[PDB]
Amino acid sequence: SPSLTSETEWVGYPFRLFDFTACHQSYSEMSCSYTLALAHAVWHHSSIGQLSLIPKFLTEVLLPIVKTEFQLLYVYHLVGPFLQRFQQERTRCMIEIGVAFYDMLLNVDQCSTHLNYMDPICDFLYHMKYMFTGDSVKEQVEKIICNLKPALKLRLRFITH
Amino acid sequence: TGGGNIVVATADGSSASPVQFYKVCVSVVSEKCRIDTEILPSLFMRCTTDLNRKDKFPAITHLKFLARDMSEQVLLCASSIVECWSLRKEGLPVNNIFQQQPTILKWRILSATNDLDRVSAVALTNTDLKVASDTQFYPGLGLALAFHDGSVHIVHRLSLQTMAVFYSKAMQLSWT
Amino acid sequence: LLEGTMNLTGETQSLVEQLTMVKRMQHIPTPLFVLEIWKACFVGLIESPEGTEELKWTAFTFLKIPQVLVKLKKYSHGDKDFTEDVNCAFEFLLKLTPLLDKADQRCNCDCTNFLLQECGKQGLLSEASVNNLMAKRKADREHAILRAEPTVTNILKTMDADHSKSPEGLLGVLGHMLSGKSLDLLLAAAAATGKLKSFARKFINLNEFTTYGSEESTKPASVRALLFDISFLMLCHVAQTYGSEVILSESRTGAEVPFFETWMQTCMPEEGKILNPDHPCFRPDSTKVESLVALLNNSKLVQMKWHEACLSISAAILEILNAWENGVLAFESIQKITDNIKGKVCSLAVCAVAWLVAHVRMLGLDEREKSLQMIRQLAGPLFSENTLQFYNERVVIMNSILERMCADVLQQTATQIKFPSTGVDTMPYWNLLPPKRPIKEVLTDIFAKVLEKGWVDSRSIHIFDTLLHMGGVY
Repeated sequence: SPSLTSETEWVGYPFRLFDFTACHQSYSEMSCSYTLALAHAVWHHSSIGQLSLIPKFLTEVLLPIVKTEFQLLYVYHLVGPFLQRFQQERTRCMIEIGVAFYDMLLNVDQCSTHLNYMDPICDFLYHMKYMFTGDSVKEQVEKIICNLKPALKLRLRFITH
Repeated sequence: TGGGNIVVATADGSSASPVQFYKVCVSVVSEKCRIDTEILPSLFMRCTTDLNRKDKFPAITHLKFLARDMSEQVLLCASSIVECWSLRKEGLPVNNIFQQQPTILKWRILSATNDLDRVSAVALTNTDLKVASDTQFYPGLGLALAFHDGSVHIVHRLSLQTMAVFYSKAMQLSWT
Repeated sequence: LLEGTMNLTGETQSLVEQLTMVKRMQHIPTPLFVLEIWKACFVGLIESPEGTEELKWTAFTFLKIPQVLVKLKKYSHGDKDFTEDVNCAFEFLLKLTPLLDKADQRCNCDCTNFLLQECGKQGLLSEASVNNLMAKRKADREHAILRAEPTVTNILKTMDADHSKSPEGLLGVLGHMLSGKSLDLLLAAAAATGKLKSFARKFINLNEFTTYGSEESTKPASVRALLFDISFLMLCHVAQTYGSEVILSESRTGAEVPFFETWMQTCMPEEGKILNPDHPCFRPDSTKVESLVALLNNSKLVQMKWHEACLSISAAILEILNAWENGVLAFESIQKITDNIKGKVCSLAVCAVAWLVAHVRMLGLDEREKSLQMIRQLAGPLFSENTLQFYNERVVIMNSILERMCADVLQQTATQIKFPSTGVDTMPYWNLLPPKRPIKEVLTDIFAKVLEKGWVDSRSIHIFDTLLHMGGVY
């Protein structure tokens, strides 16, 4: 949440920034990358019961603080590459992480001039569906997917099947 | 070479003058080798001393089984100047230091001139030296060299004058 | 980074070709282009250098500034002529804090030095409203003994280029004595290519001109001789620093003949050892042994005259023939060497190195020149005699570093020297090639890493240069 209103930055390109192995050089190692790395490490090392705190965390804190998209990709990198642990043991929460994903999507959709990066989040959601949630949340997630932008709706139409 | 050993030395050509002579021995013990790196006295082709030009840059530098009596350095620019050196050992004149192992090795020049040729063939299954083979005309230590322009002027060392050419890539000497 | 690592000096007009090549032979959007160029400037002087190169590194970084100046002058025209593109570029670059923290941790003062170089560039480049940018930068590093070298160097570079502006003689030796006290930072600043070639030319001309004639004032003549010796030592050190550049700046044009013998056969990335007996052995019978005996038993110092330097080859011949080749003198050779190891004599080291190389080109079974070089590197000339130099301290450092840079084959194939350098870090750039390993490692040691890396790995650049000029392009 540095500025988030006028301009975060023009270097706010999420992919190149959030990428690792850039630390190999004395540059391109912005603090956020280090924070993401440490979070990934502690979450890959405390993946037994410590994940139980992330749902309430994201609900209270992380929901009403996001207007742009790079925050969304950031939190995605944080909690995204862990759904296998929930599918294995904590199936009770993976639905919550999913509806959280969709909430972030609707939030970034409602306050935005235009979306530029449909494809990444699109096939990310596609992977999430085909690999982790299957066909359960359909009836519930419909009540969220109905009232989105027309472009985003026609783009994600194929989730109904 | 003379003794039952192997030696070798050349780096780039006439541009510089390095020759890393390696006196090597391999027979040391079963299933092992201890190749030595004895530095024999280095040398080069004095041809570069000409103030006219220095572009020689040889590209063949062939040798023979008698490692004392040849040096195939030759001007090989677009150039032609054959050379020949020896290993005539001699002591140094230690004098002028006062009122009145000295054995050392310093190479000697044998024959060199300006010519017009690009590719060599072979140096010499030749005969032995130290014999006044004047009446002998067979290819005893016969040396050949190819001329770029058609016919071949093969002529042995130390004379370089001419031989039978019978007027009308790379090559080599077939045999004697 | 490659260009800043190979040819920093010898810059007659390379920047023009560099600019035209990086402009035409590329597809670089101006914002991303300037971002990348400034990143390339900033990433240097961190990983590779630890000594003299660091000064050369920062010199190259601050010489990249007139490059982008000529760019702004001639790259664009009537279409956003560097008004705010570079502004927003530097703004975005300011978000790259870790580079700034790394620079700060490196120099321990790189924040102040960075602010200083920024406002200096503003003093030369556009400074319409970038004071706000400077302020934002200062705000961007809020949380986060005697003299910093970058500031003082870039400051005194102007005063060194404009030292006296007096092309004359009969002055004091204090002008060069002050520079002899300081490090090679003077030459590093001179490497700005603005005066480098001109300074070298003027210096060579003054040397060729100040032959101090033939006088009778022993004190002043000896002072001028020592000054000339220190000047020649500094010239040889500046040469050994870069090599081809000094010879080019000294042998480009002009109808004359300066002392090219000690400048073309002293030390370079070329052996020329076996050639030393042939060409530099011009020893006419006229005073061939007179000057030899004079230099041998001088301890002969009536008038200042140093020309036997180009003729000390015969003296070295006699020395090597009488020391142990004949055994006519057991330790008198050491006495003659100590006499030749006296102050204001540095050209003798050149002849010693050349003949050590020539003896390496021999059977190497005697290694008498090895002992000679060892004695030369010893503490013999420890101000024992009346050395009328007053600057031997720095002169000894120049002699030691010159001895060290060459004769590497002797420094490796024989016993180690007694460490006459007493420095901080010798030249890091070297062979660095594992001997008992094949060539099938260039991809596994360099190409593999640099693929995952983000730069050309400046360290391995020299290694690749050696591999290239060693093997075949095919």
